[PDB]
Amino acid sequence: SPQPLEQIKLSESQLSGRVGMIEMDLASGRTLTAWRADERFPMMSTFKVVLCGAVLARVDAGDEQLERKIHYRQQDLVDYSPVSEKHLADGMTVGELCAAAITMSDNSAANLLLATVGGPAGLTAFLRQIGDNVTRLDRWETELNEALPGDARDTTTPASMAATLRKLLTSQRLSARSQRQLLQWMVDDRVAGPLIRSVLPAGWFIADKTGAGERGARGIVALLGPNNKAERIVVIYLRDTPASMAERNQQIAGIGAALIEHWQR
Ligand SMILES: OC[C@H]1O[C@H](O[C@H]2[C@H](O)[C@@H](O)[C@H](OCCCCCCC3CCCCC3)O[C@@H]2CO)[C@H](O)[C@@H](O)[C@@H]1O
Ligand SMILES: OC[C@H]1O[C@H](O[C@H]2[C@H](O)[C@@H](O)[C@H](OCCCCCCC3CCCCC3)O[C@@H]2CO)[C@H](O)[C@@H](O)[C@@H]1O
Ligand SMILES: *[B]([O])([O])[C]([C]N1[C]=C(C([O])=O)N=N1)[N]C(=O)[C]C1=[C][C]=[C]S1
Repeated sequence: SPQPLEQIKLSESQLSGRVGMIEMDLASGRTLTAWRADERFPMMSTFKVVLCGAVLARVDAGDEQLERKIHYRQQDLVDYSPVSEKHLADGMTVGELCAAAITMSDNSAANLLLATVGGPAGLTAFLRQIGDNVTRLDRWETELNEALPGDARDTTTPASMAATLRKLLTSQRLSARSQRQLLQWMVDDRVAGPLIRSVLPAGWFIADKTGAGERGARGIVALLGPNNKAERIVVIYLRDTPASMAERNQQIAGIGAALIEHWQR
């Protein structure tokens, strides 16, 4: 594989869309590779990690409990609710909701959680509280996936998202236990985690949250490193490409391959 930046460029050339990419050391925040890192991209379901960061902050403050059981109605459900559609009788705990939202990308779980933090506005306020002055959520699932050209709603930048994830996972804004919980939810991703592991060389750690939307929008926020360590945050977003889902996935993987082959930078 070519160097990371060369492969990123190739992926744009082949997709006819924009790619946005950060690679950042988790422990220090060193930026290693940056491409369109200050340009806006739809977050799609990647927002679910930030959402559960806000939830965990409420837990730490004593305003929320992961044990608390939430009951909801069938008319509350939106498209793609693999876990939440199964618990209409009995409800789900706040922690189960976060697990469903992160590990299965359950849309209704995310919306229920989003209400508890004050909606898109409340999550955006949380982002401002932790010093992210760029990322914004405006809409609920599933409208937030619309990815209209030129629309700043429901967007982040690769740099902002990487910084935000580092802040949530390592900065002690969250309690140790909450940091540990957020990481474990990413480790437990069932949408892409197992597939990613099956194509990674032995020894490479992965934790992730994926997203997909309209107009080609696709993305992943991930922790990756050799010796079975979460060494780096890697954020990759694609937008405005007409390519198949399969080819988008291949291109994201090709960027991954480039990182793996040229890791010591
Ligand atoms: O196996 C050996 C080969 O491994 C890589 O090839 C990669 C390629 O770079 C990537 O484009 C493709 O993607 C295949 C698609 C896999 C999709 C899984 C990852 C997705 C899942 C959903 C979220 C984003 C990531 O895999 C091949 C190997 O199989 C190297 O590029 C190549 O030089 C090397 O000789
Ligand atoms: O020398 C490095 C490695 O080169 C190859 O590994 C290939 C692997 O066979 C292929 O399956 C993968 O595809 C890439 C799969 C990447 C999935 C991770 C996706 C990223 C996306 C962004 C967030 C982090 C995860 O590339 C690597 C590197 O060429 C060899 O197969 C392997 O024996 C060797 O250790
Ligand atoms: B998310 O990206 O907001 C959500 C669910 N989803 C899909 C994936 C994936 O494929 O990796 N991860 N999480 N996306 C949707 O529900 C897609 C929709 C776009 C318009 C209506 S639904």
